[PDB]
Amino acid sequence: RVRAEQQVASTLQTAHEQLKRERDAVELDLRAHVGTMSATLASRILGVDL
Amino acid sequence: LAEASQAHTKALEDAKSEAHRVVEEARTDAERIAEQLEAQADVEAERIKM
Repeated sequence: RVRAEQQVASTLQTAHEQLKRERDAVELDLRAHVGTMSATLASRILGVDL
Repeated sequence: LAEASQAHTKALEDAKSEAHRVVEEARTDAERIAEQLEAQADVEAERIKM
C-alpha cells in the first residue's frame, strides 16, 4: 500500500510540475487570438458584420 | 496389562499421525491464505495507483 501511495504522491507532484509547464506556455500562446473572435461577438452583439 | 499397554501406544501413534494430518492441513491453508491476501494487497495498490 505505501509503495503504491508514495509512487502516486510524487507521480502527481512532478506531474503538477509538467501541468504548470504546459499551463504558462499556453497562457501566452493563447493571446494571438484575443483579436479574432472578439471581433466575432463584437458584431454578433451589434447586428452588423463589422 | 498387555491389553492396556498395546492400546496405549496404539492410541499414541494414532494421535501422532492424525496430528500431523491436522497440522499439514493447517500449513496448506496457511499458504492459501498468504496467496489470497497478497493478491488483495497489490490489487488495492493498483487501485490507489489509478
